[PDB]
Amino acid sequence: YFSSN
Amino acid sequence: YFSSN
Amino acid sequence: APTAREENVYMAKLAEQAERYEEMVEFMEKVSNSLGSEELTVEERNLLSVAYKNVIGARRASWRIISSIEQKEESRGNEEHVNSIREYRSKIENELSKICDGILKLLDAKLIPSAASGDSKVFYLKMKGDYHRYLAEFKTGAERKEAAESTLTAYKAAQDIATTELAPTHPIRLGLALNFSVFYYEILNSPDRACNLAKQAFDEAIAELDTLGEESYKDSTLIMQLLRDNLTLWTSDMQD
Amino acid sequence: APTAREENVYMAKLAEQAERYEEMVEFMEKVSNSLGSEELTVEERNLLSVAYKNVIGARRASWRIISSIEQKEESRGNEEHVNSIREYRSKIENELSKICDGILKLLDAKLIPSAASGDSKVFYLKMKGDYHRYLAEFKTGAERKEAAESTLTAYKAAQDIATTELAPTHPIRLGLALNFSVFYYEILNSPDRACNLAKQAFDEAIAELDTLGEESYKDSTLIMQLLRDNLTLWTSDMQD
Repeated sequence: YFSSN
Repeated sequence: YFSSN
Repeated sequence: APTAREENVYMAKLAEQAERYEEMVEFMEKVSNSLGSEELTVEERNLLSVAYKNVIGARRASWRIISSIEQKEESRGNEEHVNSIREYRSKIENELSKICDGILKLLDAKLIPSAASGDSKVFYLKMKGDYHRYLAEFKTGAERKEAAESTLTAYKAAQDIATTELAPTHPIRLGLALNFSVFYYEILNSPDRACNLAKQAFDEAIAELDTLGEESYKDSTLIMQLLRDNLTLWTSDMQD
Repeated sequence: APTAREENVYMAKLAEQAERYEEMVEFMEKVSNSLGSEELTVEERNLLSVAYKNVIGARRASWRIISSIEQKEESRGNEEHVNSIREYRSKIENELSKICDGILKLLDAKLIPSAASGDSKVFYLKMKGDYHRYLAEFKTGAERKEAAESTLTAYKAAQDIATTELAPTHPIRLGLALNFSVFYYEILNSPDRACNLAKQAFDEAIAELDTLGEESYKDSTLIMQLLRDNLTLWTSDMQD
């Protein structure tokens, strides 16, 4: 689960 | 607001 | 095939992991309304109380935030915001009153008439004290008196059993003292009997630890820190 | 006397402070459905997106937790728990599908036909990309393809406008690149075009900062850290 804006 | 169990 | 009771308990633990405590409450209530003469296991009884403490706890936190804001906008004489804030608060209070009445009906209808040991009698009476005390925290006038009166009857019934049936070091008894003292301090505005009660629970626990040890040390030492915390900041305020 | 629009906006900010984002969503939707030819202010437009990101965000976190649990109980061949877990998951997914369809109808019906500047066109198209991509994250089969297809159309429409109308350093454009690349990596399982996109957004931003500076530096440098974070751990996985 990666970083998202 | 104090500590309560 | 597992029973409905087993699968409700399993769902409740799934609800706790997903942090969906409303449904955790619903599953644990199905378990409670399926009881006959027997009582909840320590595990199910703690799952019910964790469910409700987290449902009510989110509204309490919301109430506290909206109260502080309203006290500020009152301080500026900004009435239009004040009236909006109070419709919002009144809505949060309507949820608090519903959550409390859910567990309080369960406790009198199923849980307390099933309690068969000291452990669970104290546990349920103290939880009855707790939720009448959450009502007291926001009610005014006549409503506040009735809450506070209910709270005090429940905690004193709990404590008559706790002091005669459980050890001073028992976390449910220490937790009771912790909350009972908080009720004196914050609801009855009586710092004298808050400290006498808190400090007496602490001192009987210390005395038992010093002479007999205790089992389930993990939980009790932390409640004991809580007692000592409230004490040292209550007594700094009486001096300061 | 203040208008309903003013009081809905004020309630939404009360809802955000009390952390009751469902009602924050409802208040901000009343503001959006009260629009004529004009569009939302930057503030109201960010209140709407914060409301929805927190409603959906709690279900996503719940889904992730219940998915990992189910993948473990599958690993033991424990089918009865697996079937309970999946009824729970299916319920969380029914909420995800409803939350997404709420904002996605609003975006096509009111928000995108009102957008009048590059800033808001990109903002709403990227938010349309975002919520089709949250559907993709849990759908399977035919349903997954349709989501992924919708996601890609929206992000590419957003980016055709972003690259021609906004500066490389604009946080809405950097945020778009950030999410578009995530969509390639996690939905399309294409690490090649994730890195090409992420690293190109980063490099055009660095180039503008080095020559022209930028205004609203606060927000952009952090999204830029996000881009660089995803890059360095994507590229360690291709090597490792």
